[PDB]
Amino acid sequence: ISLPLLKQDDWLSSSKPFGSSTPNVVIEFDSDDDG
Amino acid sequence: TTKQWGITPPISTAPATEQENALNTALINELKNQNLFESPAESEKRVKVLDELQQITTEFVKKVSLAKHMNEKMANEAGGKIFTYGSYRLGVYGPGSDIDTLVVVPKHVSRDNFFQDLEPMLREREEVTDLAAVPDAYVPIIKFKFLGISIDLIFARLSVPRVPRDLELSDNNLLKGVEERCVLSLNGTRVTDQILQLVPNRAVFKHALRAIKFWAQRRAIYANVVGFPGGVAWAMMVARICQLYPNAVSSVIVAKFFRILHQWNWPQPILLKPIEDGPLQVRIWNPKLYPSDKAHRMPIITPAYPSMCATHNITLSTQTIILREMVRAGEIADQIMVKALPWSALFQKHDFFHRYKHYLTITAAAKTAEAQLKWAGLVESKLRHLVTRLELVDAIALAHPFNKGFDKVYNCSSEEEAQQVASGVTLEVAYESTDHEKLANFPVYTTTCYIGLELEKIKRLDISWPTQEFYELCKKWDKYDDTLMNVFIKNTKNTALPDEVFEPGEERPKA
Repeated sequence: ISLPLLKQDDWLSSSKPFGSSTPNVVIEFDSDDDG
Repeated sequence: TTKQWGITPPISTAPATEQENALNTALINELKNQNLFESPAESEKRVKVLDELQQITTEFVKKVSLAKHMNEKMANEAGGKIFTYGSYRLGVYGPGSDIDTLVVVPKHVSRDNFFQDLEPMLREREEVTDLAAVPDAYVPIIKFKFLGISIDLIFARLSVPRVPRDLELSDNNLLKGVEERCVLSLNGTRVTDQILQLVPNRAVFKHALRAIKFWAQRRAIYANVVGFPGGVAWAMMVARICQLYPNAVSSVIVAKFFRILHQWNWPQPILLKPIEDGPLQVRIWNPKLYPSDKAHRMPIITPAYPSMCATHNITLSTQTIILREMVRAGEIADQIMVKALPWSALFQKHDFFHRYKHYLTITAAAKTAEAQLKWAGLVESKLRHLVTRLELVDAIALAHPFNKGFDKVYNCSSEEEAQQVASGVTLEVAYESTDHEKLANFPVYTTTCYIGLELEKIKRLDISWPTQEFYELCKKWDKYDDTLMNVFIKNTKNTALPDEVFEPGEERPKA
C-alpha cells in the first residue's frame, strides 16, 4: 500500500537499460587560449 | 669482505658514519611519527589470532578427513598448516593492515570442502564478525575480521597426503601434483620468505621498506591494478639496494635507492638470486625467446621458482611516471642527507590534479551499493587496458592513471533524471560523498577514476576507438546487466575539475 516504496521496487526490477554511451573528443592542442 | 649478497659484488661495504647513523635515527623517528609501527599490544593480538586460526585448520582437516573414511591415525596426522605472506610476514605493516593468510591442506580436502566446511566453522566461532566468504570467481579467497583483525584467507591444495604442523614451503618439489591456481597462491608466501633471506641485515631492510612503501603511497605509484609496482615489487627493489650496501643503515639505503633505480639501465631486470630451474616445465621468464617477457618495461623477477615478473603491468606511461617520481625523490634524498631538508619533506603528497591539462574522467554507476562495489572493482581492473590503447594514438604522449576513485551518491527525483545521471549529463543534482556499502543489507551510486594526459601535438582529437573497446571490455563481464550497471567516459580540462579532487585550501588551476 506504500506507493513510494512500490515505485522503488519497480525501479530496481526495471528491465530498461541503465544510461547510454557516447564517443569522446578533445578539442585543440591549445596553441590559442593557453594557460 | 667475507660476505657476498646478491648476484653482484656490493658497491661499498663501508660502515655507517655518525651522521648517517644519526640521520637513520631521524628517519625512524619520522616513520614512528606517522604511526607506521602499529603497537606492541596489536602485534601480540595478531599472533594469538594466527595461532587461533591454526587450531581451526587442524580441526578443519580432521573433520573433512573423517568424512572421507580415514582411520583414527591417518585423520589425526593429516594436520593442515596455515601460512602468512605479503606485508605481514615481511614485518612491514601499519595499524589496521590486513593479514594475507594462506591455508595448506592435503589433496583429500578439495576446494569444495574449503567453502562448504570451513565457512560454518568460522561463523560458529564466536570471535568472527563480518565474514564475506565469496565463492571462487578468481582465486579461492575468504575475507573476515577475527577479533577485529581483518583476514584474507587463500586456499592451497597440496598433493602430499599429510601436512605436518612444522612445514616449510621452500622445497620446490611440493609444487608437484598441485593445480596451477593453487601454485600461484603458494608463490605468494614463497617469494615473501625468499626476500627476507637474500638481504644482509633484516632490520635495515624493514626500516627502508617502510619509508619507500610510504613514499610510494603518498605519491600514488603503489597500485598494481593500474600499472604501478606492487608491495612485493617495491620490497624486491629495496632488497636489491640492501644487497649492494651490506653494512649500511636504513637512511643510506633510502637515499641511494632513488638514484640507483632511476639511472638503472632498463630493461635489465633486478634479481635477488640467480634464476633457478625447477621440476615443472613451465615458463620461467626468458626474454630472449619469449617475446611477451621481452616487452617488460621495468622487470622485477621474483626469486622463487617459477621466476615471474611482478612488474609486468608497467606500461610506457607508468614507467615514465615512476622514473620522474624517482628523480624528484632523489634530489630530496640528497638534501636531507646534508641536513638541508627534513625527512618529512620526502613524504609529500602527489600533485596529480595540477600536472596535466586534460583529465579523462571515468565513472561507473549502479542502482544499488552491493552492485556498485562489484561493478567499481571491475571497471578499475580494466583501467590498464585503456592506457595501453591510449598510448597507441600518440597524439597522447602520456596516459597517467590515478590510484584511487571518488565515490559520490546522487539522489535523483524522477526516473528520467536517473537515466541522465547514469549517462554523461550531470545537472545540478545533490551528490553525497561515501566510501563503502551502506544499510548493511532513485539513488545512483558512482565511482570516478581519472587518467592524466600529456598531448604530443591537430584541430581535434578523437579517442572514440579506445573508449568503445573499454565499454565492451567492461560489459563483457559475466556478472553484469545494463539494467543495473553502466560505465561512461568524459573529458575534463584543468578549470573543469570538480571540487572533490581538491582538499580545502588548494589552489585550482586557473590557466
